[PDB]
Amino acid sequence: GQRPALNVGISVSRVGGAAQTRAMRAVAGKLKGELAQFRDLAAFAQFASDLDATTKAQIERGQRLQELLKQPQYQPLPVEDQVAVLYAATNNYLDDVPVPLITK
Amino acid sequence: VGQGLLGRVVNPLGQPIDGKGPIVYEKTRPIERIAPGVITRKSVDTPVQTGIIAIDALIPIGRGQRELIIGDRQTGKTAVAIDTILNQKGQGMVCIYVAIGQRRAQVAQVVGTLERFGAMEYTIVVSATASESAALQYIAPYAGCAMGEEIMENGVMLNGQLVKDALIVYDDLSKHAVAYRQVSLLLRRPPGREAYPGDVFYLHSRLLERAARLNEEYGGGSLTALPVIETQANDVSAYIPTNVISITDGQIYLESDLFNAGQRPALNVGISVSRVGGAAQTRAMRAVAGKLKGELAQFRDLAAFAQFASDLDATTKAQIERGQRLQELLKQPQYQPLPVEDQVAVLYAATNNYLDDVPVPLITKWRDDFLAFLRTAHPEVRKLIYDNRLDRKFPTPEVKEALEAAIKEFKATSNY
Amino acid sequence: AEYFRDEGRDILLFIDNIFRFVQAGSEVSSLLGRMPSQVGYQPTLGTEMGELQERITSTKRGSITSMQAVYVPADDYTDPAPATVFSHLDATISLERSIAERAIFPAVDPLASTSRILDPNIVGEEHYRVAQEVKRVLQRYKDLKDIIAILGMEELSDEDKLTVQRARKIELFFSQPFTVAQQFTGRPGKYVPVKKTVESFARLLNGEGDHIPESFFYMQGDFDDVLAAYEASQK
Amino acid sequence: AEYFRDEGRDILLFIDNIFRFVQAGSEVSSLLGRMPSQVGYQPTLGTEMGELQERITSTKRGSITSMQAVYVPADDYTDPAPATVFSHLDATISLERSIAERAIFPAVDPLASTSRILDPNIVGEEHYRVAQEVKRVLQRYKDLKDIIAILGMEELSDEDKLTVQRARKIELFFSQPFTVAQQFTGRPGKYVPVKKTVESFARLLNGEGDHIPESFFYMQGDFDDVLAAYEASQK
Amino acid sequence: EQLANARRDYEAEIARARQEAAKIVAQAQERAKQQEAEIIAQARREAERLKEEAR
Amino acid sequence: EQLANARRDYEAEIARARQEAAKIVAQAQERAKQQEAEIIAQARREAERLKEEAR
Amino acid sequence: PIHLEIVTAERVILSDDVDMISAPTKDGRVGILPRHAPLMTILEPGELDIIKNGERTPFAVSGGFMEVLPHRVTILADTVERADEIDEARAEQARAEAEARRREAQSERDMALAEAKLRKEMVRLRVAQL
Amino acid sequence: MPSSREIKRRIRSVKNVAQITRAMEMVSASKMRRAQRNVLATRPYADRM
Ligand SMILES: Nc1ncnc2c1ncn2[C@@H]1O[C@H](COP(=O)(O)OP(=O)(O)OP(=O)(O)O)[C@@H](O)[C@H]1O
Ligand SMILES: [Mg+2]
Repeated sequence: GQRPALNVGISVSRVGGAAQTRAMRAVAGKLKGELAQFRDLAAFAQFASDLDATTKAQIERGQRLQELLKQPQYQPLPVEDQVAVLYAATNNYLDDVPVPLITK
Repeated sequence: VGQGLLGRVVNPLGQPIDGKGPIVYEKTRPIERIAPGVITRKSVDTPVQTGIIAIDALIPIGRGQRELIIGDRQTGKTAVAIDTILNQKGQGMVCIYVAIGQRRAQVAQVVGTLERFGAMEYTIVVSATASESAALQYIAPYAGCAMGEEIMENGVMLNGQLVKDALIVYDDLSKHAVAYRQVSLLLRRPPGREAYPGDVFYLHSRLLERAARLNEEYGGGSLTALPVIETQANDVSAYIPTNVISITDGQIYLESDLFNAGQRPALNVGISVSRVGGAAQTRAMRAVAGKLKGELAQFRDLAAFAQFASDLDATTKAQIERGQRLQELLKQPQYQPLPVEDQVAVLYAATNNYLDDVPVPLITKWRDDFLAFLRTAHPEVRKLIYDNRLDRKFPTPEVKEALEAAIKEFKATSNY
Repeated sequence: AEYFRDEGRDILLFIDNIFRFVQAGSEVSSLLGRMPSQVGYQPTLGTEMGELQERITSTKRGSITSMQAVYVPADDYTDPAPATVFSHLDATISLERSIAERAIFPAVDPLASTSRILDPNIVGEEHYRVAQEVKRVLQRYKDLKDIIAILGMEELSDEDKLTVQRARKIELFFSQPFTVAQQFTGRPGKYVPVKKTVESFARLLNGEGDHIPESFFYMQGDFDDVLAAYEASQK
Repeated sequence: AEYFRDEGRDILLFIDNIFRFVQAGSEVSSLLGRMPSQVGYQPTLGTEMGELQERITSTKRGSITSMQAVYVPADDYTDPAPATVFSHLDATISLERSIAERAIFPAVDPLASTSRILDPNIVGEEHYRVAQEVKRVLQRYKDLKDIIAILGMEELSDEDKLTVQRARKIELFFSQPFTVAQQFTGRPGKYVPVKKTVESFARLLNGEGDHIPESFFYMQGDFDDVLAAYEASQK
Repeated sequence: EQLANARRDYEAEIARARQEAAKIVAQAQERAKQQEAEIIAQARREAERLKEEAR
Repeated sequence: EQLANARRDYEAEIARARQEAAKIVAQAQERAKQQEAEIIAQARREAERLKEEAR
Repeated sequence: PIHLEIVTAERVILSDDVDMISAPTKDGRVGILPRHAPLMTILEPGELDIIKNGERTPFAVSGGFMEVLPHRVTILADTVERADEIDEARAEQARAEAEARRREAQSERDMALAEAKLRKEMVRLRVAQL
Repeated sequence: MPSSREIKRRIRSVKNVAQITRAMEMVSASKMRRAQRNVLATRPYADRM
């Protein structure tokens, strides 16, 4: 389902924040950190369901952020739209809407 | 070759590189020669005391035995070789260290370690460093073993006694094989597996079959080989590792998993073998280390239960605790070899029910303290153990009662 | 650099990449028609690496001291490029991407980062003790973080809470803002002497940092900077 | 050996390591400049094995039985050297280090040792019933060993406790002292014939040994030595 | 209490005797070792000066 | 009678402990003297060997 | 000549022949002799005494039941602790042993099983292709 | 053929899985024995009740 098929864990951009607008730099650091945490503790996500509140919250936030990154083909997003969506996601404004609607 | 090369660092051509003047000599021995042969040799009986409890108790090395030290990256292969060299201070054996393809700084540090412990009084350090040409690295181990064969056939006056036993360490036969592969490929010789030439098993074999244990007809001397092989991600099944493993009598496997787990000698007892076996051990060590080998095998069979030992029955938990104490016992600090009497006493204390009271993290400390006790409060016990170490029934009631009294006296006056 | 070494000065040499040197040697040997070695590499790999590395030594007159970056593809340390350099090293710093993505930009793994000079006879007994104990508590945390992934830290801990807190504080305290990292972050760079860092880790190791939360250890210098930040917040 | 074969004698050639013969052939072929084949092996591996092991046959005049020892590289029985050796094999005898650690000098694994002649119409009708049932009992013990070690023999039902007892008896009964080699656990020479082995294992397989404890079967003879020792000790 | 005290006092007396034995043996060992070191150092220095004299 | 026998046993045990302590200390003194003598003799022999090898 | 089967919901306490017993019944203490008539009894928190052949052992009970049969007496008590022991009330050794019984042992079991599960899961999803 | 290194890593992971499951089976058998002992100790009280 990850249509862009970005493997963010091993993909690297050596230029980094210098190749981003300041809005994207502001709204992407938390996204990168949360995605890194999700990639770390995503091993306890297939069948380990109890965990605790913190691990479940981190897994679920990572799932929402990953669902946010899915894009249809030939539908690019302007930078203002991207930073608005990332500000909505990173400021807990998407914590109530369920995962299989996030893209919508 | 001869007495003049003792404490000198030399080129593979014999030219000194220590800057301590010319080498004094009267005889030159050829680089390449045939092995002593069929009727020349004798069965290996005299032990080589490396000073490591695990090696000297489980993987015996005898005079005239080719014992490979095979490891990976930094697991202490050079540490094991240097510890073996340092333990021959008064054992009447001349050590040789070849160091094929190493750093100049690394060889300098090895020589400094040897000369700060007095080991250069009986050690020859051949040296073909990394910057030197591949020809020098190719001929270095043969120069070392030519000197060793001079020691074996004729002998030298060490501490006023004639010595005809030599212990040679080829500190990197993987690097020697790499150098010879470079030589062969630069000569456009046809390559084989892993681009090594066809005569690369031959290469090492000429080198290693020269390490013999001659009978009394041919002098009675011996040459003990300690080749060192560096694997890549524990690839034992590589070309040069399989060649040297097939050639050598026994193997000493060093694992990075054990090295990073706190095991100071990173020795893998399960896969490492010494096919000479008990013949390369003193009778005391033969009598004592059998139960150690059995208990360690039982623990390795049950190693998956180590963290769960609190939830098992009495006998399995007892076996696990005994194995943990024995494994903690085998941990030894660098540059601290132990004499055969100290190893026998410590392994007798551990084999019998005496280390059960002291907890696991203190076992090593206990051992150290006990040795200090035997070094200060009871020298007669150490002398008694060393005196009848060749007795067929080693635990005679005299030495047995003396050792039991020493252990009880140490345990009663110490708390852990 | 050998001119400055021969003048008696202690010179510093930074080889920005080693595996590219190996690649250049392999390409040169393949272009010259030499017989390939190992997996298509040059037959003179060890000799070329030795010729490069053996000139970087400490002599009586001066000393070339070097740092050489090596890039391991994936996690393969058995490739010819890192394998041929392992024999020439006195210390290895193992950078990890997992630590880098956790915003610990000096992403040194304290585990699997060894050194021959880390000996009590050379760097002192206090340095060795502090480094060994820091590695021990980090190793314990390497299992305790897995343990607390499912069983919460408040549920059960026999001194595990304290050692987990200390290990998190020290793994955040390993992070240091760089002078050249002002472009990436904007935080001014910090320089800590070797005495001050071991003193700070000794102070943080046994108490004295259990009340400061794991937010004032992020990008600081010595322990005095962490304190100054803490009592600057509590004003 | 072919001289004595030509006299009608039954020679038993021994080969210390046929894999080292393979490696010598591979090294010779590499030294001659021939192109390598399979896993770096010689192209002529099959023909080189044939020119050796096709002279080991049962001629109408005399016969050469042979017993090779094979080193399997990396425990890979599909490796070209064991693959070409196995094409000429008529029997296999697998030695295990686990059996050796249990102080069993003939550490032959009966569940890993095979032979093409193990047929009812060649070695005897009772041979290919006794051997088959012994292998079945040992396989049952191998299946139940993990359960016994984990739970215990109390969980085992009838027809399984007896099977495990008989399996332990035969497993300890396969050991021989090799009193011809040195004198370790020396005893009067036996050289147990094939028919005596068949009769002894049919005796134990049909009961007649359950009263013997599972410690007498060690370096024993033909199950008459077992009962003799049982009568000598306590009867 | 008297039986327990008798056993404990006997064991304590034996332990103190062995402690004193260890102490005196260690003192004698240290004295002998330092005397041997002095003798060996003197022999080495005299060997060096004799080597110079014959040189 | 038990009290009388306990006091007598305490006195006998402490007397035996004193005797064994004296014997242990005497044996330790003998062992210390013997070890010091053998160490001095070994040092002298090594010194003589150094003299001969220096010549 | 009546065997006293003092049994608790967790374990059997006593199953020996006792010649004399008391009982803290809710309507007065009752002493039962080996010939006593059948009886059913509710015990409030009190102190039962076992006087087998003049034993006179105090034995604190915190309520329960008692069934008296002409040849045996059974006590189905809720929770019981021995009154005298060696130390005052509950012995120090009993609390020391029970302190590692369900607290240290349970914590070690939970930690070991949890860490085994976590190591299994961590080395499980790294295998990727079976 | 993914890679020799990758399949070796998978082999190590599955071997660790096998060791962990063997330890779990052993401790589960021990816990089952202890639970059976507890059941048999509780049984006389339930029988009398
Ligand atoms: N028994 C030991 N106890 C503690 N530390 C040890 C021990 N053996 C070795 N070390 C440490 O590990 C380091 C690496 O060991 P060593 O150099 O002998 O390994 P190696 O296999 O020869 O490695 P290299 O590939 O670098 O030549 C040593 O410098 C020393 O600091
Ligand atoms: Mg080395």
